[PDB]
Amino acid sequence: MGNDISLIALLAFSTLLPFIIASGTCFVKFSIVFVMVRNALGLQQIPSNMTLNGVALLLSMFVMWPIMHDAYVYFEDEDVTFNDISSLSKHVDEGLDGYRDYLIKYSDRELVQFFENAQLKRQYGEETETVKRDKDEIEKPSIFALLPAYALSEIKSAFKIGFYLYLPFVVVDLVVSSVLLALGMMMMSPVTISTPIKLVLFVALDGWTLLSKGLILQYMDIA
Amino acid sequence: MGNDISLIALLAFSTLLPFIIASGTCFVKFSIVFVMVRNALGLQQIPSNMTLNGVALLLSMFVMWPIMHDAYVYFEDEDVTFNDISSLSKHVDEGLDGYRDYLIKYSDRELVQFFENAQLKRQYGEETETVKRDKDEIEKPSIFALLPAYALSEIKSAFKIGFYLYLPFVVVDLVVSSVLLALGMMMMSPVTISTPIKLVLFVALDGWTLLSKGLILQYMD
Amino acid sequence: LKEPVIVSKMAARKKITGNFEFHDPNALLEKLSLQLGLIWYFDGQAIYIYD
Amino acid sequence: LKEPVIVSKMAARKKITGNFEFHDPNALLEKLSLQLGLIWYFDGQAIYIYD
Amino acid sequence: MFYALYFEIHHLVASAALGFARVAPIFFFLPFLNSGVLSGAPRNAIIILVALGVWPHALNEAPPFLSVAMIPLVLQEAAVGVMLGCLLSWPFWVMHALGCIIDNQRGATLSSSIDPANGIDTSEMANFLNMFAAVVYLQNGGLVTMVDVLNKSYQLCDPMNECTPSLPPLLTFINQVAQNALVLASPVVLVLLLSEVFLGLLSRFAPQMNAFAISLTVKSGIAVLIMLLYFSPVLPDNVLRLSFQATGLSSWFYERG
Amino acid sequence: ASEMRNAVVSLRNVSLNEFNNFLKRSGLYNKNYPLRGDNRKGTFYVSGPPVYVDMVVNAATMMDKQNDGIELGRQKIGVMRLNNTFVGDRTYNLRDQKMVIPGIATAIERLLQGEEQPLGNIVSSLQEALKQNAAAGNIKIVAYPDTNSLLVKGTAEQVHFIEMLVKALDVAKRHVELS
Amino acid sequence: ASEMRNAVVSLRNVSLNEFNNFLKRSGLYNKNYPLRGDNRKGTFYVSGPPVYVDMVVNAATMMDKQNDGIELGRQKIGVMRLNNTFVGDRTYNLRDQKMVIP
Amino acid sequence: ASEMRNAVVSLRNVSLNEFNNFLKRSGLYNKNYPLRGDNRKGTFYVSGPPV
Amino acid sequence: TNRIEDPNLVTDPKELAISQEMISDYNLYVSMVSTLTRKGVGAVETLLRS
Amino acid sequence: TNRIEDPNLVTDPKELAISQEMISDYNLYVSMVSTLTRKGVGAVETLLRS
Amino acid sequence: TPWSGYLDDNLQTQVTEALDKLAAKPSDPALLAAYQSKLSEYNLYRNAQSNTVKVFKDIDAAIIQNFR
Ligand SMILES: CCCCCCCCCCCC[N+](C)(C)[O-]
Repeated sequence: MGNDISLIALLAFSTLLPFIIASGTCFVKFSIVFVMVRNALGLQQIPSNMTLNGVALLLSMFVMWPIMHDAYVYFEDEDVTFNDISSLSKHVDEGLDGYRDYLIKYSDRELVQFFENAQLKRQYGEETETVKRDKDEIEKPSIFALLPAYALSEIKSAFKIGFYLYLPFVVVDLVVSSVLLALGMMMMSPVTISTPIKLVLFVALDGWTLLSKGLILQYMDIA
Repeated sequence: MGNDISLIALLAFSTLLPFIIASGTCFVKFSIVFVMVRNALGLQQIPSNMTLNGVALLLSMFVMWPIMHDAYVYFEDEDVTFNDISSLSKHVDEGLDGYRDYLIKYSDRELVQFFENAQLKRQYGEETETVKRDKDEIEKPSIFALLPAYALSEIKSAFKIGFYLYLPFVVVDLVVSSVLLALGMMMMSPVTISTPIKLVLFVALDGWTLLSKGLILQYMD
Repeated sequence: LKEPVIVSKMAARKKITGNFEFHDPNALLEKLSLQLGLIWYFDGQAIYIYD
Repeated sequence: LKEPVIVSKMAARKKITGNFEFHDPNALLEKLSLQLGLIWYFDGQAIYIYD
Repeated sequence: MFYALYFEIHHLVASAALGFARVAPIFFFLPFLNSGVLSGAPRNAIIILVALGVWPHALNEAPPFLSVAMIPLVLQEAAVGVMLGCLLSWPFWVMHALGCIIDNQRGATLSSSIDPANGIDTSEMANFLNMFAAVVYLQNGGLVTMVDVLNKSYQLCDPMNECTPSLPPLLTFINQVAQNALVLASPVVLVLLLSEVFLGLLSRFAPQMNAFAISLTVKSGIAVLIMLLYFSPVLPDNVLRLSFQATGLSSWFYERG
Repeated sequence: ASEMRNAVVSLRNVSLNEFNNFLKRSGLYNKNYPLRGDNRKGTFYVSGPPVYVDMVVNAATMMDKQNDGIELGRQKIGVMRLNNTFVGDRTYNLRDQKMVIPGIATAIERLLQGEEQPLGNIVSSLQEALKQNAAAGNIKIVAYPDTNSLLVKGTAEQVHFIEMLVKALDVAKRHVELS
Repeated sequence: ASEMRNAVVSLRNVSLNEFNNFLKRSGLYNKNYPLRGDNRKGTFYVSGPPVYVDMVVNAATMMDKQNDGIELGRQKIGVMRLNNTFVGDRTYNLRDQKMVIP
Repeated sequence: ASEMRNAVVSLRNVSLNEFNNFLKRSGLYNKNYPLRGDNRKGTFYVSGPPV
Repeated sequence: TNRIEDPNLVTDPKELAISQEMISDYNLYVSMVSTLTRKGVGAVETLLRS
Repeated sequence: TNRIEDPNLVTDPKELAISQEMISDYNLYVSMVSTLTRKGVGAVETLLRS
Repeated sequence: TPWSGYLDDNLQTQVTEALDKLAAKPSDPALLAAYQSKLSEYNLYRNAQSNTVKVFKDIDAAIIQNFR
């Protein structure tokens, strides 16, 4: 039997699941960094997009699955009682704070505050904002305010990281070119020589392993 | 009908019939080979799936019809044959051997053995001796164990057949790409040139004749 | 014992090792039933053993 | 005890270590019951133990 | 008891449904099972039959999971299935990488091959070697080892014990896949490099000679010629040395419950 | 050998010793797979090759239905003379009462009237048991004064019992003189 | 051995002895798997190989049903001469009252 | 040979000896597959080619 | 319940009204799980292609 | 549910006529909430897969 | 209709006869008393029969209509 509205909420949630994952989860970062590094090594389709997306997906679950499981453990709790729509709303909102905290940790306060204003202030006849003292609103930015502010910060972080990975390969390209000129062995295109070198060097140093650890250690302790 | 449960069982069977055809008949194989051919020629939407499945179902009819007819006359047969529960259950079981013989004749012996042992270890316990019937008369295995072995066996052999058909077109493609690089026209997409050569090659072979002949001769001497 | 023996699926998991002398199988059967945690019965035709 | 003994799963989760002497086992049993927080019963054929 | 057969059929379909979550992702990765080949009404009928062929418990007794939140469970099983799909895919992705390296070295950047089902870029050599490896794998009977490692995955780690893939080795996985491909491709790259520098050194005596345009004419012939000698070991060098095997399940997964 | 079939068969109008004769005359009998059971009773076990078993079970069921149509409760008419008394009822008109004395027929008939169990005995094999089952209420007695005799209709057993009772009843009376 | 079958049977018209004699005449009896119960009663326990058990159960059931066609409450007739009184009812025509003695 | 059919037939109003004469008069009788039974009774077994 | 109490209670209107609840609810539960697994697998395939 | 368990409600035409309405209104309400929810998520899905 | 392969009118004549006897002498109390009984039994027989034949038709129809 159960409740017919909680059934609707379950089925609805399970249809939106892949878009939430694709837009409000560390998958956003992991899937970007790998593809950037792959382009920088200069040989597309090695590794496959299947390999990369598969790994990125698996790693995202270590970070996110405990939070969802904690939320369901919060709701399956036979000792609660309610009296009114308000008392129920509060308890359901309280259930989501575990996720809310994660979004607050990894996103910008001022962009969040901007959208928090923009949901309302088309309504407002006034300029004063102090009118609520911060301690409530700083804790309770809405989730629709948090989501895009989180995604826009994740992308920027991804670019920051990939930038520093490009530099050494650039250096290697300059070295190769300068050597071909110093030898006067001019009429050979350097890419044919330097792409093997980039590949062998990065694999011989296990760049992918160090990269995977360096990404996860922002979100977990492996031990 | 002379009996009501005999009617209920017939309506249930007639309600599950299509999945039995989709998973325990050569249709599973013909359907794959034609899609492989379409992939090989590098086409996307033509011929349509409805046309290829049409011919695949027609060809499957010539192969399956004799045992469906045999089962039909066996169950219509008006001569007195059973009296009591043990005789009825044996009469029904005996009526299915015409089709067990089919599944067994084309299923891979190794897969049949795997799915049989893994059921024994569910029912009687994993400590029961692993049979290793390496020289074997497989003792009328259960149809729930026998059916997935057939399905994976037909998938295997259909893929195998499909592999062979690529090799000429693979040659065509690598040749064209080499002559274009020999001229330095690095910016030319080969597919534009290589598609018609594939089409005329297949037409000169008369592929569909050879292929539809052999696919049927594999099922009858 | 001079009787067929039937052992349940859940008893068959347990393992034993050693030398045993069958001077009095009835006594040995009782001792090992209490040591290993089994129950058993005898309809007059066969012996049945359970966890 | 001279009686087969049957233990609930919720009691099976608990672990114990040490060196024990089984003499006047009924007394030993009823003492451990209170220390470990078990309850037990005896119908005349076997002993049952629960959390 | 009258309704017992009715309930016994419902226990069966609940078990099959929870098995589909773990078997279908494998059918997504492998090159002879994906929907570029097996599609329409057969697809579900076959997946379900396999899942019932490997489920570990007697089908006629009540499923143990009725007391548990369904979503965390379904996601857990799907993640496990994705990990198994990768490990079973492992011999094919190496040959695909090899083919991509060769087709890149010989020029051929604008390759023609097509593949929409997996959504991955493909070249003529990559497609060829990826097919060839699959047929020799099937012909060696590996299809039995695939269902073996499926059944073992249920015996060694159970849905109800919260079985989980080990993290440390997963962090190595991509680099092992890259390494095996480079180690295997290395003989063709070196000869194609030496052939180009030889023409470069030759050009010193005739500076109007377009050594680059000459090398484009040569390199595809050299690449096929050389790959044709070291071709026959490609049978054993994949059929065993790269195939996953059921003993490996001990290290890649553990039970967390 | 794995194809061996077996069955238990039961009959209502025929005996195993009958059905054997049928098989023998037919030339279908086979001493390797004979019928096993009790000749006196209608229940037997049979086992053997399919064709043999099926034939046996068919034939035995259909012969049982054919014999089901034949009746065997042959009614027998017995004629019994009385040697010591008059067959009819008689009325004596005492001053005090109209008085009636019932004859043998009336007494016996009134006694057996509406009986439903078989008549067993008097004091002062399946094909047999199904004859012994005949109900007591069918016995019919008709007094025939013309020869001072009774007509009795029933089974051979019933008529016999009636004969005994008649000979237990028609004793010769003594004469008394009152002065 | 694991295939042993067993069952409980209860008959109304047939004695355990009757059934045992049937088996003995048949030559079907087997002293390793005899029927266990009360000779007087119709309720017994049987265990053994499949063919044996199934045959016993079918035979017993059919034999029991067959005997419903039988009746054994045989009625009996007795003649009892009164030595000390008249059999019939008697009416006494008292001048003021008619009295009847049954 | 594998097609031999056989059946048990029983008649209420017509004896076997009455039926054999019918087949003889018709010219349909065949001494390789004669009817097997009791000439007095009306129940018989026959086997042979389908027609 | 296997050979205890009795079978075949097709007929008493008080227990027959209790069976209706169970026979319906278990059919719904099993139907729901079938959809959830398809959704889950479909979400994984959606992400891996894209 | 209460309106049916209670014997004076389930046997008076005046009360039955009301219960009929309650049941129908319940049905329509739930069916419409379900429909609009599906249409809503279906819009999101249509746009994001485009 | 037979189940394929499965192993396994007097009252009408009696009523006709009694009618023919009665028609010859409608005033005989013994012929009247006899005919009353024969006709009553025949009536009950025909009714019970036709009700049963309908009940079986309606069960077969309900089965088909359940899967149709
Ligand atoms: C792989 C996703 C599906 C299984 C869910 C895994 C949840 C995360 C468990 C991480 C445990 C890490 N540990 C042992 C260091 O705590």
